[PDB]
Amino acid sequence: YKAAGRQTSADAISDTGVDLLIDQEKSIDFLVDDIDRVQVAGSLEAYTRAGATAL
Amino acid sequence: AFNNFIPELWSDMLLEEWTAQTVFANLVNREYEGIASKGNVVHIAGVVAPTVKD
Repeated sequence: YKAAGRQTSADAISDTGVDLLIDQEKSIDFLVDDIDRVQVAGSLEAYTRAGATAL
Repeated sequence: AFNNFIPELWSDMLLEEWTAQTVFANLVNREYEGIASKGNVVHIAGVVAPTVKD
């Protein structure tokens, strides 16, 4: 304020910004064959849990 | 006289295609169906009978 004589004038304010882009879209997609579902030793629902764990 | 009011009719029942009588599935052994609810091979074992001694 002292170097300015004793003058003051008002500045314009401004902003910065960043974009959160929601640009990721990812998928799981697999077949459970009915012949395999019948012929295997037990439940295949562990593959639905594996798909969820992968995402 | 009635050129327009005598109906032609359609049977509501389809006539079956004849094919041939199936017999073999009743004539062969079916006991291995129970164990075979899973897997892709059934192993069937037979007895070798013990021999008779004098």
